[PDB]
Amino acid sequence: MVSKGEELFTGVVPILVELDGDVNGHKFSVSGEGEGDATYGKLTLKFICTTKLPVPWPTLVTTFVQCFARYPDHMRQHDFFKSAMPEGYVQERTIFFKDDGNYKTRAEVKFEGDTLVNRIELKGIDFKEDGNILGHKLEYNYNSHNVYIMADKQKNGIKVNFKIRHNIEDGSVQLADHYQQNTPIGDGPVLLPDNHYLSYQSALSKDPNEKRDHMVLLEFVTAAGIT
Repeated sequence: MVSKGEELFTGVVPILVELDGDVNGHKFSVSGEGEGDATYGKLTLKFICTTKLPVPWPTLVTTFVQCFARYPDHMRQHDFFKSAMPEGYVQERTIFFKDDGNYKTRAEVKFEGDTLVNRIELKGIDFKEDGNILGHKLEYNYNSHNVYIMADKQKNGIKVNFKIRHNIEDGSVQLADHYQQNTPIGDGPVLLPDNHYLSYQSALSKDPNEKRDHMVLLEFVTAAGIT
């Protein structure tokens, strides 16, 4: 049978993203809009700096709706994210930039009418003024990564971890270690998964007609690791 959360994702769903950030006291806000098509694991989003970013756009990609991952039919019982909808879930991360600062993020992801909303607060501390982040030394591109998911029964949620490699302009790599937890907002049951991963690929681009600081993101996400 089709779960109620799952039914909410059978078509193209409009997405709204809102982020308030403060990194080493540099405050900024970003809004994003686009659509997600979970059947194909496809996200298309454009973000605009509303209130220039103090950090490189690529460092925000992971923060900027895992309910849009394509879960293969045979892994349907392991899709925590959709099972929490529409009431939603709270996602939390700490992102450790190697030899630099850290982001702590908290997002509430839920439906408001037909729109899937990702509302985020981000706090960055301990960054080096001359480092790859505040010094803007990261290339505008993105590698493919796997994201590893496991149940946290005691918390009625999941724990997730993965390592992002950001290409630096000198050919090197800035590592960003991600630690994540998700908890349902509702009091109802959710699907607690067996260990598995999401395979991501991402492409960053610019809108040639857009004069505001912005980022266009195309992302494909597919669950795997259970056969």
